[PDB]
Amino acid sequence: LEKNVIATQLSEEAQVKLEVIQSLLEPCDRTTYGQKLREAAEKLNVSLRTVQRLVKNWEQDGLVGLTQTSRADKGKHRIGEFWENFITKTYKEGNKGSKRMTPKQVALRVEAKARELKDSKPPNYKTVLRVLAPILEKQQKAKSIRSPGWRGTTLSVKTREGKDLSVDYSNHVWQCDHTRVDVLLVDQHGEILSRPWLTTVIDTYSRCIMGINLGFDAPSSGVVALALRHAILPKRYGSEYKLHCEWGTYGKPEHFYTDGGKDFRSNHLSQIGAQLGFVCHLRDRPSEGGVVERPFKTLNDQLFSTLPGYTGSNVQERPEDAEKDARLTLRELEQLLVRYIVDRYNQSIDARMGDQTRFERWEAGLPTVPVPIPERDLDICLMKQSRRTVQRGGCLQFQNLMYRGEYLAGYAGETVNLRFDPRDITTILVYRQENNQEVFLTRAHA
Amino acid sequence: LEKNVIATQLSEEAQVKLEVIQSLLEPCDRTTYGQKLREAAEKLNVSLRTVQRLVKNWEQDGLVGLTQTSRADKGKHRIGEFWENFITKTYKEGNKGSKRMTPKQVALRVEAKARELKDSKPPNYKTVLRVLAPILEKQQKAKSIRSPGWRGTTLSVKTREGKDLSVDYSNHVWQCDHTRVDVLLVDQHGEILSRPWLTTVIDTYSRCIMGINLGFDAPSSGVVALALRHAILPKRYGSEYKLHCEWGTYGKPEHFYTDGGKDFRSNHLSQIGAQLGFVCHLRDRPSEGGVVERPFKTLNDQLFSTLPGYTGSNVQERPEDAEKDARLTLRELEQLLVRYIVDRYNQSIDARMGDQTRFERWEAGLPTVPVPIPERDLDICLMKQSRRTVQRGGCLQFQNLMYRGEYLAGYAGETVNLRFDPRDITTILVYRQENNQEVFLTRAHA
Amino acid sequence: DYSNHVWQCDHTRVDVLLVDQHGEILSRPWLTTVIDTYSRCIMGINLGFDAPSSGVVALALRHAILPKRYGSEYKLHCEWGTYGKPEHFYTDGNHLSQIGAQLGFVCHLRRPFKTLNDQLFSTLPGYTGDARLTLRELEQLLVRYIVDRYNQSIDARMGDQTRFERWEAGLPTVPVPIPERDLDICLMKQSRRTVQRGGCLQFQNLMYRGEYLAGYAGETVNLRFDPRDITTILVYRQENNQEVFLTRAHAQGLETEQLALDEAEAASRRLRTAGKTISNQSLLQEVVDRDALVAT
Amino acid sequence: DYSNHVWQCDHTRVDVLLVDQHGEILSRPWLTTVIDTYSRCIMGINLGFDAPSSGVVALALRHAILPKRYGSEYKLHCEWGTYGKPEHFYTDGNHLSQIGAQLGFVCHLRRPFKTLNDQLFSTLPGYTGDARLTLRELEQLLVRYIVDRYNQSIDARMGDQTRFERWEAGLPTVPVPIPERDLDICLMKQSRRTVQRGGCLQFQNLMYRGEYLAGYAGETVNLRFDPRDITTILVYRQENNQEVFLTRAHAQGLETEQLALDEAEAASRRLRTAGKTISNQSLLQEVVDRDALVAT
DNA sequence: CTAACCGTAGACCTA
DNA sequence: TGTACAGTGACAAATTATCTGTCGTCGGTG
DNA sequence: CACCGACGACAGATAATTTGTCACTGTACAGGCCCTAGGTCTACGGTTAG
DNA sequence: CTAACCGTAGACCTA
DNA sequence: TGTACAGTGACAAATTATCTGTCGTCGGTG
DNA sequence: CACCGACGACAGATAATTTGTCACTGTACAGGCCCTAGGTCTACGGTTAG
Ligand SMILES: [Mg+2]
Ligand SMILES: [Mg+2]
Repeated sequence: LEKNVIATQLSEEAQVKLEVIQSLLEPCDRTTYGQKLREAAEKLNVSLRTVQRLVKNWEQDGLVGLTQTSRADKGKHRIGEFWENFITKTYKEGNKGSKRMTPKQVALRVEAKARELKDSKPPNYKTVLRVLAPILEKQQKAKSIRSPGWRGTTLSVKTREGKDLSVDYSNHVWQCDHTRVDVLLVDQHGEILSRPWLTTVIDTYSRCIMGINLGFDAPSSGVVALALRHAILPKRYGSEYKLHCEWGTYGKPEHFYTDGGKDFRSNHLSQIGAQLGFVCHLRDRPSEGGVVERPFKTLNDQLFSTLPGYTGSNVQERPEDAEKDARLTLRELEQLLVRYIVDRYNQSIDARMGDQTRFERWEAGLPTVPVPIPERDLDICLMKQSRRTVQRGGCLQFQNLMYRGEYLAGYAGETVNLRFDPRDITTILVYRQENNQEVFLTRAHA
Repeated sequence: LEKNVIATQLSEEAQVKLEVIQSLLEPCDRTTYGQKLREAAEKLNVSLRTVQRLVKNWEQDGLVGLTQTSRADKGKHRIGEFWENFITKTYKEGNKGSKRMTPKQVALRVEAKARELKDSKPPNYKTVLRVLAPILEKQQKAKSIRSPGWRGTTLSVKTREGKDLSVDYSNHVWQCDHTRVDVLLVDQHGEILSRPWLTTVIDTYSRCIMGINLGFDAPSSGVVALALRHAILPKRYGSEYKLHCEWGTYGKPEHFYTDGGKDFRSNHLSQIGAQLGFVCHLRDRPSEGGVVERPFKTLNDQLFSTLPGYTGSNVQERPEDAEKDARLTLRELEQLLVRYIVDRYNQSIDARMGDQTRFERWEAGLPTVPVPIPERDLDICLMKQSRRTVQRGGCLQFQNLMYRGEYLAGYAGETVNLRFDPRDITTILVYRQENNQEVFLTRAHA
Repeated sequence: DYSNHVWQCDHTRVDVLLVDQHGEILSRPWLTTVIDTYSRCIMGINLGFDAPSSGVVALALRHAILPKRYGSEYKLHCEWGTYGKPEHFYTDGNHLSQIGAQLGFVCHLRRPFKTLNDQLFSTLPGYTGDARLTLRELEQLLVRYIVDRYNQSIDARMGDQTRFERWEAGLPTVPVPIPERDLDICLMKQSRRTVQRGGCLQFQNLMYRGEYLAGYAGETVNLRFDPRDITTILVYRQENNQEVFLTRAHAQGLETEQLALDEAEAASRRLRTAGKTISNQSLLQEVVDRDALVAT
Repeated sequence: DYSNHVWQCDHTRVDVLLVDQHGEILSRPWLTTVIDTYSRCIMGINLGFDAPSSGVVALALRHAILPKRYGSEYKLHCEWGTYGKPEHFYTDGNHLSQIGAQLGFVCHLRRPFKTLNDQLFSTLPGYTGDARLTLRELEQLLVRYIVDRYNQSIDARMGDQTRFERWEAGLPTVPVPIPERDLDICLMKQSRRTVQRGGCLQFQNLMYRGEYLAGYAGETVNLRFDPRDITTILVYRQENNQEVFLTRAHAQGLETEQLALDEAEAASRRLRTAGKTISNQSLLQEVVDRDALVAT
């Protein structure tokens, strides 16, 4: 586990020396050899002694001995040991915590100390810049290492618990997150509304987009449920969208792998998961799921940056014209996004491997033909309150309202479960426990 | 107004040609000359005909004729004129307004057009990158020109009106602005308060700091008045500030040159200006007054970035530790700022010229010894309401309160001027018009 | 005057058509050989697609110098027993003499092919003068001829001994093997690679993982490899005027069978076309133009 | 055999002490001269602080070649009437022959000083063998001697004519002046400057403003100047293998009197010296240490 | 006088 | 002619590890 | 015994390396990230029944 | 029925 | 082994302005 | 009249320049700037006096 330094290409002086050496390595009559030495000295024009060291030198170091030996004091400092360590220590403390230290400020601190110690010759500022150089430098690579990612066809992701979850087939693991769209919108009158949220559901195995929604509602369990609803049911669009291909994806995941923000660890989502039969998992760190996040950059690069009202990734680059130029409505932008996703994005070649389009990776990879879930079986995405008590006369207490309907009076005093739509609570679906089963009783009206 | 191309240093082949030429320029016996040509051809190993062009060539172009002539098609494009103009036009439109276009996207548009036109050979993406190159490039210099500034000892500034105002002596023109301090503060209990505003008054002639204040009150005419009060009266500090030098500046400006934000075009400031006798002027653009703004960067670089709770300079560089590390109070920070300004900043050498410290530039440059303005003559910084009417019985209407005091009853029905302190309105100073002079009558109590 | 006294190199275009892994037609290959002139015995070979200009011989020499150690797959019966430096090495006309010099023998500048033609090549599939033959197969055939026939043949100039036996017979001494690292002045190089976190490198669309390479995540290194087998690559650190050996790295995610450089390029160029195929018909173009029209 | 047939250059250290504008002592200067060997007449000179190594003679030659045109300040009575290329130019040992070549005369490699010693230098203030003498004053004295005495003297080798008169007498033809720009292969250069908005450049802490330079705000240019007078600088654009003259720029904010390069450097180092004296004996160091202690 | 009970509101955490 | 401090090329001076002679000594050879 | 090659003790000269000095130029100062919308989890004055 | 009058509040601009 | 698209070195192929011969013609000279 | 130097009409060879292809690598995706505190300027339901 060592050795083998192999010399770099030799320059002209060394080339001449090489030839001289080739002539002197070979033994012959001693006197003739002596003549060769004289000849060697004239070819080099140095001395009759020198060429003995030059050959001997070659004898041990080959081509390397013909390179220029470095001064071997390289990298050393000529200042006192105390000062070199003083500078290094000062700097390390200078940047500890939230504060920042500049090399120039360090040099001043050094000067101040030099005074205290009565040292007439502390290092100059230029020297401090040189002493800290390697420290400032390593950092520049340290913050910029490029991970290899995965080589393809095989992958897994970690959970907060440290569990490894495989991704073996289409609709095995789905992921979801939220971002903002970097476009300002206007209404039908030209009045500006703040940019909308974009929520995506992505199929981990194929990297095909499963369903999206965008609009002005802040992230919530409600938003997630709406996003899932789109990702789960069969899709269809009208002729106004000017589509060439159909967006063909639907099904149900086994795992829901997403972030740890409250929108995803809610009782509402848990109820959804229990009723649909899938399990939630949380990321260990932002760098752990990159496939979910990534596509947001390609939307900025291929679509949104070409639209009027585009802002920017950061406020450092926000175009000054960004607030005045917007003319698009939410309806128009959504149409654009759908056509983009359907006839371009899901039509591209998988980046990891081969000649499969994203859409095709997904279809070839799905074990069975999915059975559409009836739209009416998505009522499970409605919220369930774990309890209200039915009052005498058959009315039940809810959100500052009483509800009544068929049966209820005969069940007064019972504790019941209420399924309702957060968007419209005109009626409520009432369930009761029968052998620990949740069984429907009635639909009550406000 | 032309000519004079002078060649760059010649390489080895040309050096040989040069020598050949030196021999052939000189005429001699025709036959001998002929011999020289033969010799010239052998030295170059080319032909007996070549060296006639080489000399002739030298005859017109001297050393330049010995350089390699460029291909002279350099910079040209081999694609059709239609496409080159198409690419340039597309790009210019692609970035008009708030949107952005990438060269990649342009190349695609080109391809799309090529299809429409049935052109089997449009330029490749690599070519588009090369065609737009000079356009992307010029911009990089265009956004980065460094202004020369002024050469020293002479200066003037423009107003919005286009008027040139000279800066001839100390306390001729003062400037003032507002920034934030990039340090979070805590109270005496460790609880965090948002970073404070810093307001400065700077002497334009000397660039010495005339007075400062910092704290949590948002910019207002009130803040400005407080800032001026400090800049105008003689300064003094206690031993707890651990100062070596006294901060010696005071006086009164002739011009108040500042920004156009509302804090500076208020009736309150106008009243101050009228009573103290100085005139306000507004900047034409942020780049017009740089001397007022500038010093804020040096505070970040020499002082604030070394303190705990430092919050960078933007949102891109904000240290993650910035919110938790803060431990300084407003009182402590102010003490630090004062010692910094007094024994370091105003002690530095003027940047424009010579061996004068900032403090000295100011003192040598002040025409006369200032006379301190009595502290009691700063009552003029109190606000004056142009009118209230005195009611029968001698009470006057104010801010939802009535005030009364000596005299007033005998003046009922008169319109009067009210001077009051926005911070404490327990009493009011009442003035009346006497021959268009504002004359004090009385001090009224709530 | 003795075995390994003088070596001579030779080269030709080989007029056998090769066909790739996907049935695609390849251009004709080059063959370079190194021979010991005392008994006319073949020391080492190099078969590939690159012209015997500057390169190739450097690798053929290395092949000659180092022990042979061929696998079961070549179905050899006889051992190819040579190794070791000659006193003189003749090649067909600087770096060639630097190799000589760093190793210990004199380099000089300036015909087995007659028998390969008659006894092997003119009889193979694809002979240019319909059928398929890969490069790996051809090289197996070539070495089988050289180790078990050519060098085992008795020449008309001797009659007593085979070309190898006379080679053996003429050795004035027992040659001693040179540690391989001493030969790292021949192997082909890539000029720059960056170490990826964890200690990994990319070469020809394969990933390699190094031993103790991890401490250098983020630094530039350069590397050397034998085109006949790129499963392990030699990594060097760049010092002023010297390539200083740092470590070895192994290919990952590939098949068990050892991979050659020509084979890697072929797989990669097989994907590029596969990508160039689908493209976008009306699809992309239509979307872009419509996007612009709707915006206006 | 005729006037301007052969020119000869010569150089020495001049043992006169010079003192600067602020009374500071300077080291001894170099003098280089160019002489016409037909009548021993002085063609041009160069007085300064740089060694006659590579440079200086290039400027002395230019001085010899170009018309002289001296001002009222030198209090000259006689006209220094020479200008023009010789057939041969001898200097004391590439770029020197490139100058010859671009201009038209042959360059060769290999004693007025005897008379400067006796008739001027040994008699001046500061003679090293207490008193002050600036460089500008010395050069005025030197040219006064050369134009009105040396070249006006009749030599012992002639008796009939003065050194200049014989020079005149020996001209086979009327020389014709060469446009000055043709001499821009001698002037000293700075390698890079950036054009500031509006068309301005900095050189030696002076600002210069160019004619039509404004269109290049932001680009790199390089520049040439005569050390004896830096009030106008020649700006060149950098083309492949050529410096192509772009424009002229004038100094601004300086005094009316023409400024030389040595004088600019002197003013600037005086300003630096002054800055290095105020200091922070305790004002800054104390604050820094206290800042740290209070933070802790 | 004493105990049980759904709707507002506050403390806290996270994307 | 917007502004002033931190960082950076280009070069001179001081210190030193290393190369070069000249000579002496030991070993191999005639 | 004498001549030539290899090695060393020693002194002296020499470029390589580091340190210090000086002039020319890039880039932030120009109101600005701690705030906001969810969710869980729990406390609770008021209300009602015994 | 009719006219005059200080304190809240809304529209708008800027750093 | 987080991720996948825009931008970039290194090199081969096609097109062309420009350099090189060979010869013919005109002018200067012997 | 014959020999040598300068110029040109012409064809042919040749590197320079541009264009196209392919493999290796930097960097944003990771909730996030339209909101906020002043001031001027004016409208105004309610209140009060005639
Ligand atoms: Mg999230
Ligand atoms: Mg402002």
